[PDB]
Amino acid sequence: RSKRSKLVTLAQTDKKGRENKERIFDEVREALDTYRYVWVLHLDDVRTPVLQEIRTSWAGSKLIMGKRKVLQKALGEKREEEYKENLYQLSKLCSGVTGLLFTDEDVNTVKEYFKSYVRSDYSRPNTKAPLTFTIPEGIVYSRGGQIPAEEDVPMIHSLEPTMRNKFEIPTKIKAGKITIDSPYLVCTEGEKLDVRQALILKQFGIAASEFKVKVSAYYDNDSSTVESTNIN
Amino acid sequence: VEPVVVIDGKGHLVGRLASVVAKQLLNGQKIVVVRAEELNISGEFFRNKLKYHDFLRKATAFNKTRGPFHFRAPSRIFYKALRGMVSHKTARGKAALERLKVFEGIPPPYDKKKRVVVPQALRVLRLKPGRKYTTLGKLSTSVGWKYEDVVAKLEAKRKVSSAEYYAKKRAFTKKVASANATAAESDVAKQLAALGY
Amino acid sequence: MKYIQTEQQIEVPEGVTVSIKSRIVKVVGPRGTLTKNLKHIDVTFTKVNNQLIKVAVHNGGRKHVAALRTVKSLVDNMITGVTKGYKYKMRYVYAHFPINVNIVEKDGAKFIEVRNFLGDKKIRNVPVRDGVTIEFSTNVKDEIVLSGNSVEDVSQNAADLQQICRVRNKDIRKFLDGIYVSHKGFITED
Amino acid sequence: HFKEYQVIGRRLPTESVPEPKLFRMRIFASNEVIAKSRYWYFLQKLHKVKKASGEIVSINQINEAHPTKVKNFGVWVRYDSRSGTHNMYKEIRDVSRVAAVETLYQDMAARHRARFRSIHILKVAEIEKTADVKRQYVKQFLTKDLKFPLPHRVQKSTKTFSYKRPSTFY
Amino acid sequence: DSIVKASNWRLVEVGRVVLIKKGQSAGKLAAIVEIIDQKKVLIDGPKAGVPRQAINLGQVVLTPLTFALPRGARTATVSKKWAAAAVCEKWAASSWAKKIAQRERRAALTDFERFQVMVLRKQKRYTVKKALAK
RNA sequence: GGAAUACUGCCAGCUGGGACUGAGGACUGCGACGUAAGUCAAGGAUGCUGGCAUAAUGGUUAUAUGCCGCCGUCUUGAAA
RNA sequence: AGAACUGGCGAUGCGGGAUGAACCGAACGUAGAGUUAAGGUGCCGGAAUACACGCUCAUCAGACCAAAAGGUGUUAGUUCAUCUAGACAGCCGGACGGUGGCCAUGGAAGUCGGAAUCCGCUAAGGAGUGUGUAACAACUCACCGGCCGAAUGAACUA
RNA sequence: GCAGUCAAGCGGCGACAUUGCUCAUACCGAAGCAGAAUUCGGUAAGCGUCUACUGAU
RNA sequence: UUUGCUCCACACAAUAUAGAUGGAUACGAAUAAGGCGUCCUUGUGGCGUCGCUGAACCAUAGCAGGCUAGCAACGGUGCACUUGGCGGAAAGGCCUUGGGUGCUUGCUGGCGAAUUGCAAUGUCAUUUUGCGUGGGGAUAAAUCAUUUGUAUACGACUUAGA
Repeated sequence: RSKRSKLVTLAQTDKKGRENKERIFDEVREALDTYRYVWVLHLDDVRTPVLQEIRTSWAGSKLIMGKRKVLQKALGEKREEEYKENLYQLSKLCSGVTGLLFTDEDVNTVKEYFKSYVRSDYSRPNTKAPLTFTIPEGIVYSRGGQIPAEEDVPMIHSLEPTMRNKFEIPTKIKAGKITIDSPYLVCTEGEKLDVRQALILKQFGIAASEFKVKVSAYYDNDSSTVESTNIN
Repeated sequence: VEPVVVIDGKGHLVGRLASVVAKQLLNGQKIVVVRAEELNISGEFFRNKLKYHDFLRKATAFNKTRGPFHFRAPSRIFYKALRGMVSHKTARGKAALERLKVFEGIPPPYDKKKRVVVPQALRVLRLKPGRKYTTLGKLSTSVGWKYEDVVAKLEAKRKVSSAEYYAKKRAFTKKVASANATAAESDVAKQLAALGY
Repeated sequence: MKYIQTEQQIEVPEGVTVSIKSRIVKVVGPRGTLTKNLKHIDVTFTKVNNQLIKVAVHNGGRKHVAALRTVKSLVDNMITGVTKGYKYKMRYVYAHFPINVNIVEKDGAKFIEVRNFLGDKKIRNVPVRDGVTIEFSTNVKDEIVLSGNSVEDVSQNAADLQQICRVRNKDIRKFLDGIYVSHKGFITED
Repeated sequence: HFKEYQVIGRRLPTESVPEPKLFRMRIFASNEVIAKSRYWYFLQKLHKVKKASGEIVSINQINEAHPTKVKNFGVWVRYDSRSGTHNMYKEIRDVSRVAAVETLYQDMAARHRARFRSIHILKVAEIEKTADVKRQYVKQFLTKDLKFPLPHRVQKSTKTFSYKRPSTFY
Repeated sequence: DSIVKASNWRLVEVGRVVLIKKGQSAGKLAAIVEIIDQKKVLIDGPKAGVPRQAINLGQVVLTPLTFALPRGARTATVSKKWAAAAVCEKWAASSWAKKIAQRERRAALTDFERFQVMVLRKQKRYTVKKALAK
């Protein structure tokens, strides 16, 4: 007794368990014999609608269904475990998000697509904002004045506690509208975005950051090359 | 072995100390208890304080004067515990109790005389480590004792002038050790070591 | 299971120094010094390499083991206080009656005075503990800042200020006058 | 101090059925007389043969081969209580089986109020290899260079008075 | 700069030498070979003549001396390490061991020997007191 | 490969220290030692002594000490 | 309650049960010596503040049937789930398309309400568990992923 | 009360849910408690509709 | 007051001993830490070492502790004088300068022990009192009575006087 009382809210969904991993484990091995070229992606940050657009942009190319550490075991971390020759060296070169592309498209097609592809994204933590913005020194609005304040809508009172406490800014409620006494500088160029700084920009919807999937290593089922035309 | 044993009640248990002293009293050995205000009782303060009030309730239903009365001094509390362990209302019990003396602090001339302790009644050697305990000083004051400040105030004066006596004694023993040390290894000293002395 | 020995580690930054004996703990550093008494917790200390202090309990039970971690937290708080320092910000907002907060030095105690709280004629005095220093925030609307080395003194003083401003049997929703801890940041944050 | 006895009974033979199965089991008891009684009791609980038709073929004490090596013992015990008998498994670190089983009875009486008559020792087997022990309180003693003090030692005084104000240091 | 007091607690460990308090081996030294549990330990005293056995820590008092010994060392190994460490020679050269001999020596003193102590003690007193007061 | 040691049980083995009893009253008997004469711890204590010759230990009783503890009849299941 | 059978008392002292019909042992001439029955060994109270193993903080504990169940009290186990393909927890990210699913209607966009609760890709995502708005919006879990680094979680027995 | 469904479990029995008729005072916590007044819950049980005693030696 | 009262030295007696038959030998504080010596970095500092019991320390030899001669130290100690200091909690005691007088078993010598007959606690202290001397000191009050009321059921209590 005297233990944390576990809490859970009843929902239709349920945990997948290890059986899901087993299907994941075999999926990578099957792809090595089906597709021609193998690529590993390092998209440390993702957006699901953007991922679907990348996934749906083509049919032959397939993003492997699996988990990073499971991918390593599926690919084989040793010469005695590799499903194909020279694959074990390739597996140990990727870490983090489960980025990996299996496709039959030519290498020139792969590099051209990723190099040209680019999309906007929110200022994620650990990054530096490419711009600076100061909140108006009076009543604040939904967009913070980035768009004309006349067109902007006043911030809803319900979000005041988040700004006052979570973001730590000295906000207060005045007749249902949040007000500040000074033009608080949310962030500036060169500063590494803390979670609070990123959240403030995220709350305002300022997608002042670019996003593109970075790929490092390339592999083939017969050439077995470990060339890495890394693009950042 | 000692005509008059002086026992320091500090750090002792009332039940264990009283029982040990009670048997000696029945054996004809005179005993004196000092520093009773620093005596300790097992259990946290609330239990000891609560139990004392419960006993006070049953003094007498109709008239307290025509019955028992509650003594607030810490020494009397120890005496009450020891009294129940002696065959009172008898010649042997009454005579034995006359051999016992209890005072708060160390009133003279006991201050100038050695005082012993009972190893089988110390809180350190009996109470489990980390367990709470109650001190008679707080308990006695909570039940109406009005001399805790006086005892504490003048006990410091007792503590003072005693280190000075020990300081003189410590210096004197240092001279004795040097005198004994230099006299060591002599013909008489070497022969003494053979016989164990 | 009655752990034979449970140990905890406390990292000591080079900027501070700690001396340990019978359980009176002293911490010395750039911001000052702190003292704490742990004779009632029966833990054993040990200096490893002057950068890590080990606290261990032998034959500690579940009730005793739980107290072992508290020593690290209290010692860690002292280390952080002497290095970083604790700053408790508060704001004395009001609806209609302006809350006036001032400091008086009756008998040299530097008591904090609160006046005109919800129109009450009574003047509320809040004592200031040793070590904690009061500094009114500049250009910040009705903000008061509490700073000090000891968490207990700084935190307790903030609690007393908020507690003594309780509304006497009134609708909490309709009445907002009071003092609240807006932030619990450090003095030299980085 | 119990002793380990091996008891065999063979449901005294009858014509056309010589040399019966000769059921064999090991019983821990303080003396041979107690061991014999427990053997009969256990039989009636498993084998429906009764003491009237039973016989004790032989009984010999089994002394531990090496009463110097410290051995981890895994013990399976079936014990009765207010509720139906429950299967139980415990691990004990002791020099000999007889010593280890003795501690089990003390633990059962303390932590389960069970007694000798209500406890049936199923099997005692040595944990011949390390890292096979499951209980945490037994793995506790397997750490390398295990050093621990004995704080707060108390010396049993002989006389009723002490002038030294003794210290509990060790 | 940081200081932590000694906390020099005696620890039960392999190779620890201990003195038996109670039983047939009272007053005989022994060396802990392997700890059995919290309360029981295995000891060996081949030089002291006490047979190898398991004894509860309550009946044994730990001495401050120690010597290297592998866990589970047999009687032959313990004796070899025991002799090499010369714990017996180190043990005797201590006040704790010396006091035991002094108490035993005082018990065997004959009445004639006891009388000699008085004469010798008084003679030493004269010299000791003569040295003082100067 | 051979020794012990622990445990159990035996000794019609040995050797001390302490406490109570001294009952029977000339031999008859069963036994031991000795070649024998005889002796003995062998069907119940004998051998010396120190003070009491101020002759007491002790007997009855007042008190004290440690412990124990209203009568005659009659009910019912005892007490009542 | 009542029919009957067998035992203790009924005529009965003694020790223990703190006192106690019917409880435990023990069936009595007056004495000296030794061992015990039940009860006990901190004092009253004659006998070990003995040893060994565990167990409990109770704000009248514990020693003296209304209790099935409650308790983030404590201690040892039983049956299952996960686990170096990274067990628990703590932070961060993803948390999607049909779709503002169909109907009442100023409005229910997942979250005032009524029946389904379908589908594609996914790394996993409920026509959505709550917070939240006049309705949006925004936060969160359940569901996965990233940093951490081994045992953890669920129900029961005593 | 009588009758009936179901079942956490106990091993055929069955908890609760289930269907038919038959303070005035004071201090705290919650209440659409805006104020006043107020109910609810706890705490204090405060507060209200020959010999006992006593003089005297 | 036939010198009553009391302090002191002993002279004999008595009353009894909840019970001597070498010494109640003095720091404080902690008990998951402390004692003693040393050092300088005077601090929660470094070094050496002690506990695990007082089985200790002091004292202890002489006719129940005699009569005498020397040696070496000039210390140890009993007793009376005497300087100074400390102790008010129940101090009623605790220590020091000075010299005086005995012992000194620190060391070496010269004599007595007996017949208490083989032991009889073999009488060696404690609190109280009287009678006696010898030497010191001070050498009065209350009640009843008269009277009175701030009192008083009756008692009792409070006023005043040569």
